[PDB]
Amino acid sequence: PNITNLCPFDEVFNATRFASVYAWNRKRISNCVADYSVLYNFAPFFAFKCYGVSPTKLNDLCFTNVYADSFVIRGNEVSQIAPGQTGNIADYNYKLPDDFTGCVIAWNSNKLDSKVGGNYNYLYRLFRKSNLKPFERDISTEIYQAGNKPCNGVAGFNCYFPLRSYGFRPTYGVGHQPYRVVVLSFELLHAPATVCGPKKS
Amino acid sequence: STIEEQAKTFLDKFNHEAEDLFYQSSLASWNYNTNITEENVQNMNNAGDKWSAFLKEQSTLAQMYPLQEIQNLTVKLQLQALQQNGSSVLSEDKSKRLNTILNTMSTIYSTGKVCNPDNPQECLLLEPGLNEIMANSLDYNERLWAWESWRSEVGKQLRPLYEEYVVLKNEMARANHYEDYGDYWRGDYEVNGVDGYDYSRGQLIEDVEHTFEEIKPLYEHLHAYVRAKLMNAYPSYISPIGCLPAHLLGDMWGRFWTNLYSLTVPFGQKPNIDVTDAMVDQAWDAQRIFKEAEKFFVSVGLPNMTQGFWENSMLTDPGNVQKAVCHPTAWDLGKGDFRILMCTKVTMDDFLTAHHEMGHIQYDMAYAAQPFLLRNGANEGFHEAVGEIMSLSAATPKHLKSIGLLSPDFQEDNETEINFLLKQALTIVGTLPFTYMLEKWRWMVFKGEIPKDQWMKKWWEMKREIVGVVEPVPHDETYCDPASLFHVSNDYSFIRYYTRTLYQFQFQEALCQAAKHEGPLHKCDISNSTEAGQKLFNMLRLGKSEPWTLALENVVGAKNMNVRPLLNYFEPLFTWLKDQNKNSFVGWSTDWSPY
Ligand SMILES: *[C@@H]1O[C@H](CO)[C@@H](O)[C@H](O)[C@H]1NC(C)=O
Ligand SMILES: *[C@@H]1O[C@H](CO)[C@@H](O)[C@H](O)[C@H]1NC(C)=O
Ligand SMILES: *[C@@H]1O[C@H](CO)[C@@H](O)[C@H](O)[C@H]1NC(C)=O
Ligand SMILES: *[C@@H]1O[C@H](CO)[C@@H](O)[C@H](O)[C@H]1NC(C)=O
Ligand SMILES: *[C@@H]1O[C@H](CO)[C@@H](O)[C@H](O)[C@H]1NC(C)=O
Ligand SMILES: *[C@@H]1O[C@H](CO)[C@@H](O)[C@H](O)[C@H]1NC(C)=O
Ligand SMILES: *[C@@H]1O[C@H](CO)[C@@H](O)[C@H](O)[C@H]1NC(C)=O
Repeated sequence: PNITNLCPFDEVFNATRFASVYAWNRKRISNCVADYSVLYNFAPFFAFKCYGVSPTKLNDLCFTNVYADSFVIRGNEVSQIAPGQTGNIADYNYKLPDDFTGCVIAWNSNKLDSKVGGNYNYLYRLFRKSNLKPFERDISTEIYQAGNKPCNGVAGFNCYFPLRSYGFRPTYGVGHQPYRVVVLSFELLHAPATVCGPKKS
Repeated sequence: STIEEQAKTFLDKFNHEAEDLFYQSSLASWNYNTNITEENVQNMNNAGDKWSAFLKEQSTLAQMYPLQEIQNLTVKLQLQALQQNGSSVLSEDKSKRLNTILNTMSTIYSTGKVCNPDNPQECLLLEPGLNEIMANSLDYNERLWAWESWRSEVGKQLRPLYEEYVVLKNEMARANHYEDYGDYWRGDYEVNGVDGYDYSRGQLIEDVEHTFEEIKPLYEHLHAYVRAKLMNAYPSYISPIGCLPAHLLGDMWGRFWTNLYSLTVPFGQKPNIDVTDAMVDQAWDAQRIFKEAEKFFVSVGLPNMTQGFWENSMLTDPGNVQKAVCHPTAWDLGKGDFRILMCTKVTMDDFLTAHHEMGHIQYDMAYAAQPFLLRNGANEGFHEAVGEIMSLSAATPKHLKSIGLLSPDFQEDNETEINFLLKQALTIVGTLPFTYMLEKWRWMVFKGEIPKDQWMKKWWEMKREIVGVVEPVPHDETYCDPASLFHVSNDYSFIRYYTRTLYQFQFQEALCQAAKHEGPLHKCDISNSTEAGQKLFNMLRLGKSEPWTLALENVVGAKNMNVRPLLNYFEPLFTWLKDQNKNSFVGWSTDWSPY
């Protein structure tokens, strides 16, 4: 069987523009052949930690849908993209379930996401009433009511705007440089699994 | 829902905005300091203005949270730091007058030019020429002319300014629920709310007194020895029973005695431990000097330098075309950015200074995990103390033989140890009575213990009684003799040097017992000892989150200032000074018998 119709991992990993972690981008991947060779080949990756499946046997065990979640965070928070973790990103921006089957990939992106004036186009949610459920997004810009008085839509004392900017600059320390993260989540359903890796003969 | 959770959320928002604005301010200040150009000046001014306005509005929003219902110590500490009014408590007219007074004191001190009468075509400034004529000249009347002329001119132009300054600062402190401005300065050491580690503002003075009472015998012997050597320099002017003449102390003010090493050398025949020739023979560039300092810091177990440190620091003077500030400064810009501004020369002094500033950077690096408003030393002494211990360890003959600067066939006899310890004593023990005297005079003048028309008479008397230095001629109230120093004229706390000096040797003993050093304290090196680095890093990681008493208990196992490490450091020099002061008279009289 010849190999064709590869899954669009170039679209996710090599995108010119990633998303903020509060509005993290999710792309579904189906009805194609997914080869994980290209990802392993790529050297700059800071974390390639995988959960529930081995990285070596990605190409043979196959799944029904593959979700690629792309966002940008700061280096110190890359540890928060894992099951069972807490922080601003885990509680309010991007939550993984405790039974997460998939991989997390992160790499440094100074040359693409850092500006000398400061890149103010990457945002994160700092305040939220309750923790996020797994695989949930919140793109609401409602004023966070931290006190007892109603905010009435206007910020001020005890009423803060929840979205704060990741002001990335190239001279930051390694814990604060922009890191691009792609989370691959694999799921199996009752439908026939149509995302399967290459075959050899 | 409660006040404490509101305070925590407010502090989170403040921490994010503060770190961004602080980074912009620090980057603009760095761009001015490494590149002195007018657009950089206005950029630094604009960023500083936005930072000051930001702290003004955040303190205004921060004072809406009362502290009596907050039980978490870290949140309470951050809110206490944030809610300080500063100079904002006054009226706008009085605040503007106070800033005008501080600015004009700064301009008078910076641009103070004093020169010879009858030759006014050009005149000499303090920093290029007066320092050289005070440190290098051996002529009595020349030093007398420079000393009297500078103090006369600066005192007459600064005395009413200080007269208004003490009243305005006293009103500022009393409006801020402090007893006096001295109490406001002593508030840096105040610890409240922690059981067993409580430290009062009022206690510091007796603690300083309690330490100085044990400083006093060693200093007396050193004073006697220095006096004897100055008798060799000046035959008839100095009395055996009296104090030292003020303009013979090697500096403009008598703060440091380190310029007297040539006159007061114990053994002139013995060579020094200067390794500059070894650096120039082996072509040690500034980059490799900092690499050697980094190797020292990874030997003790501390983390190595960041990549951004090597990329962004300017460790060499750039050239004639680009002007930069040559002062050695360690910069913590925030957001993981650490830099050193240093115009390095290939000398042993710059090598030791590089170790000192990298110690500053390591101290800044360790508390990066802390919240923004707690990213400082536990008190004002710790930050300089942790750099001075590195300067102590790097200057040892063992460390210089380890890294190849000093030959393995170098003989370390007792005579070179005595002269090295005397150089260290002139730098360290010499400044302690001057520092304690100056701070105690400032504390009483802020307290109102000293009457307004009795300042100079009191000050000189204490210089006779504490420092053992006599004035050349009597000075009336037309002079302002304290104000000739940089720190007092520009509103700086001065007790940090005394506390830093004590904490330096306390930390040195704690690290040397941690590293299992079996000899005298001055020979000790903390290199190749991971446990000593861990013991120090336990204090470094805390920052300002814990009381300074608790950090001191973490390092030395004591919660209070101790003078025993300092006297233990200078013990062989103390025995030697006791040996050679048999013929001379130890101690001084307050009479004007020398002059
Ligand atoms: C992205 O671009 C690089 C550039 O050579 C290429 O090697 C790589 O295969 C591309 N795709 C991914 C997923 O990295
Ligand atoms: C220093 O400032 C001048 C201003 O004219 C500029 O031309 C130069 O590039 C600056 N130096 C650096 C290293 O950026
Ligand atoms: C104080 O607050 C910090 C977070 O702001 C928390 O980690 C710490 O446990 C609190 N301390 C106490 C005693 O509750
Ligand atoms: C700061 O000054 C304001 C102005 O009156 C005052 O209400 C407030 O209590 C002061 N804060 C402190 C800590 O003294
Ligand atoms: C600091 O040390 C670590 C290991 O100790 C090393 O991987 C790293 O490259 C060092 N930093 C630099 C700038 O070489
Ligand atoms: C150094 O030690 C020798 C050994 O006996 C002794 O004779 C000499 O007096 C000592 N000198 C000093 C300055 O301690
Ligand atoms: C510290 O360790 C290095 C590497 O083992 C060694 O070369 C050096 O001599 C040691 N320092 C001392 C003072 O022994």
